[PDB]
Amino acid sequence: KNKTVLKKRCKDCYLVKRRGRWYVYCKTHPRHKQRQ
Amino acid sequence: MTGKELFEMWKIINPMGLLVEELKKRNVSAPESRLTRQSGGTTALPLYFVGLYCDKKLIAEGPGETVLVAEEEAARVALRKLYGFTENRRPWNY
Amino acid sequence: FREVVETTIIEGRITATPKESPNPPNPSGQCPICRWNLKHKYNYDDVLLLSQFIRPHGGMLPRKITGLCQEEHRKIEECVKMAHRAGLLPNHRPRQLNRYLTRWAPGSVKPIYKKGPRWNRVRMPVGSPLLRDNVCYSRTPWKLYH
Amino acid sequence: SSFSRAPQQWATFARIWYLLDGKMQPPGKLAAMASIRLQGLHKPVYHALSDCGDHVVIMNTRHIAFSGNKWEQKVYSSHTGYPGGFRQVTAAQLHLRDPVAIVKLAIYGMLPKNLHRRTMMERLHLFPDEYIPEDILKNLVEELPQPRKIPKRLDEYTQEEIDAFPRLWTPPEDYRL
Amino acid sequence: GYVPKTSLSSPPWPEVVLPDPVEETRHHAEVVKKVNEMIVTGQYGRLFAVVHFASRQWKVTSEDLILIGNELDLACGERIRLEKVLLVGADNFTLLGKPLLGKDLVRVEATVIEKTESWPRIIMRFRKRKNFKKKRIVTTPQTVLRINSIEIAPCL
Amino acid sequence: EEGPMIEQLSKMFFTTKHRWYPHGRYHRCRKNLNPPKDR
RNA sequence: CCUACUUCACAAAGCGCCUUCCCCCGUAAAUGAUAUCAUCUCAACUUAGAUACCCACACCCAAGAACAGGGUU
Ligand SMILES: [Zn+2]
Repeated sequence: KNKTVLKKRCKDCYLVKRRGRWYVYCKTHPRHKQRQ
Repeated sequence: MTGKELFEMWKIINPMGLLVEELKKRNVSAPESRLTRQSGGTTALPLYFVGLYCDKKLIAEGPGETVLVAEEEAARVALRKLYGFTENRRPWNY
Repeated sequence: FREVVETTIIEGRITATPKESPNPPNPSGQCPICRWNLKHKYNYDDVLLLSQFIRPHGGMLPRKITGLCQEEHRKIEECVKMAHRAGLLPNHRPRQLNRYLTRWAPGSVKPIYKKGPRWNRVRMPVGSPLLRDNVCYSRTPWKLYH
Repeated sequence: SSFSRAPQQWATFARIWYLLDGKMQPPGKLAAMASIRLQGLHKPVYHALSDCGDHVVIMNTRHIAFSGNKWEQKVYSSHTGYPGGFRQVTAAQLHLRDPVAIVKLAIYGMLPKNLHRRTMMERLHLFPDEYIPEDILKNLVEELPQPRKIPKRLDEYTQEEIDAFPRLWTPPEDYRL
Repeated sequence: GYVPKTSLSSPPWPEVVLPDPVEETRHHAEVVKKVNEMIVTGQYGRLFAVVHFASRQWKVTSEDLILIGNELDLACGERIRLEKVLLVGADNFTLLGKPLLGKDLVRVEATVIEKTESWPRIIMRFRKRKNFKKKRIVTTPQTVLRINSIEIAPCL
Repeated sequence: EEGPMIEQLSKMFFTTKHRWYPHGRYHRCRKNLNPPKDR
C-alpha cells in the first residue's frame, strides 16, 4: 500500500530506498509492506 | 583614376609572363607558385588561395574559384606591388 | 591492509601500509581533506583523490577508518558514485551511453514525459547539490538543475 | 589588400568547411558552436541577408555524452498527423534508433526560426563515426577545439602523475577492505 | 597554503606574468622610435583617420565623401581642418589618442562640396478608433565634405 | 527533367529546392534591372 | 475474394468463402558497499529484462467522374 509517511510497525520491519522511492519491507509480517 | 585600380585601365593577357620578365630585369630569378590555402575543392564553390614565391619568400598571393585563376590573381598582385600601386598607394598631392 | 587466505585452512596476511604523505601544509586539521586544503577544491573529475577512500571493488570506506569529517565524507562518496557512473574507475568493479555528473542511478529515473509550464517547470538534475560551495570561480554559480 | 574586385569579394565570402569531433561531449554544447557557424555569426561580415554561413562537419555522434540523467530523463516528443499519433521517446531510445538525430535536433533548435534554417541545416554534415566521406574530408579546413575537456580515467593517468599526488591518510595495518 | 593537483586546485585559466616595468618602458620607447623613423622615411602608404564630427565617429581617408546632416555655415570650396582625430592608422602602424590625438601629430583636411536638403521625410501619427491622424513632412539640411588630406608628422 | 535537375542542383550547391523553382511575372517586373552600384 | 449457396447473372454483393505475424516495466530475486553482519543497487552491479508490401493518333479494359493507369501480337 502507498503512504506519504512511512512508519515501521514492527522490529523486523526495515526501510529501504529502491527505484527512487522509500519502501518498508518486513520478512515476518508482509502486511507492513509500504510505498512512498 | 581615383577608385580605378590598374588592370581596369591597362588591361592585359598572360600576366605570368610579364611578371617573369620583370623578375628577370630585377633579381635574375624565376617565381615558384605554391598553394597557400583552400576551402572546398569538390564542393563547386572553392576558395583557392595561391601564392608566388621567389627564393622561399612570397612576393604576392591571390584568391580564386579555380587554381589557374588564383595563380593569375597572385601574378596580378605581384605586378601591382612591383609597379608602386596596390590599394594602399599614396593619396597624391593636390 | 590485511587479507583472508583460504584453501580446510584459513589464514590472515598483511601487505603494504600507505604510511600517509610526508608533511601536510595545514597540520592540526581533523581530516585527510581538511589538513591539505581541499575543503571546496575537489570533484568527480579528480580520480587520484577519490580512489584513496575506495575499496578494491568500488565501494566506499567508512568514516572511522578514513577519518573524514562527516559532511566531507558524504561529498566524497557522491563524487565516487559520479566517477563510477562516468566510467572513471574501471579497475574497481564487482568482479552503451556515455555519461557524467549523474546524481541519480540511471535505472530509477522515469522520463520527464510532461515538463510543466515555465513558471513551475520540471528540471533534469545535473550534478550533486552537496558540491555547491565548491569554488564556482566563474562569475555565475553552478547550474545544478537543467 | 591589392587584389582585383571580384576575386577579393569571393575571398571575403566563400563557404569554409569546419570539423567537430564528438566523443564524450555534450550535444548542444556542440550545437551552440555549430549553430553559430551555420549562421555565419562567427564572421565580422555577418548579416541575415548576405548568406555567409559555413559548413559544419560533426563526427562520432554515437559517442555523445549527456550531463546528469538526461539519457533516461530527456523526452523528445513529436506528433504524427493522426489521432493517437503522439510519440514521446527517451533520448537514449532516440539515439539507438538514429545516432545522428540528437545533435541534429539540438542544432535545429539553436538556429533562428526563419526560412534560412533549413538551408543552414543542409550545410550541416553529421556522422555517427570516424568514417567521413572522401569529398567532405578534402573540403575540410581546421577543427575548432572541443568544448568539454574530457576528465581522464585512472588507467590513462600514468605513474608519474600518481607519484606527484599525495596519499592523504594512514589506515590501520589490520584492515582488510 | 598548498593544494595538490586537481580540477579546482589551480585556475582553469593560465597564469600570465606581466613583464618588468623598466624593461617594458624601454621596449615601448624603442617601438615609438621605430614608428618615428618610419614616419620620417615616408615608409607608409595612405593613412586613415577615425575623426569626430557632429557627434558621430567616421573612418575617413583622402578622396572620400562624408555627409553630415546639418548646416556648417561654410561657403562651398572652403577648406577645413578637422580636430578630434581619435584614431589615425595605416599599414604597419596605428596611433590612438587618450582619447584625442594632439594637433601637432596629425591633421585632417576637408573641402565642403555641397550644402543641400534631405529628401522629404514623413512623420505621421496614428491611433486606433480615436480620430488621431497627423502628418508632417520634413527636410533635414545636409552638407557634403570631401576629405582631401591626412597629414601626419614626426612628433612622438 | 525538372525535379531531378532541381535535386542535382541542390546536391551541387547545398541548398533547399525552393529557390530553384522559378518565380512569377509580377515579381520579375518588380525587380530592379539597373540598381545603384557603388565602389 | 466469389468455387458452391443466396441476392443475382457477360458483373456487383452477403446471408457465403478466404487471411490475420512483437514487447510492455509493477515488482520478484543473487553478490555487495556507504554501515567490514545485513540490504534488489535514485551505491558501483547480475538476473527475470522489424519485417513485409512499394519502387524500370486511335480502340478495348477486371482502370476510371474528368484526369490518370493497364492492354492492343
Ligand atoms: Zn575537515
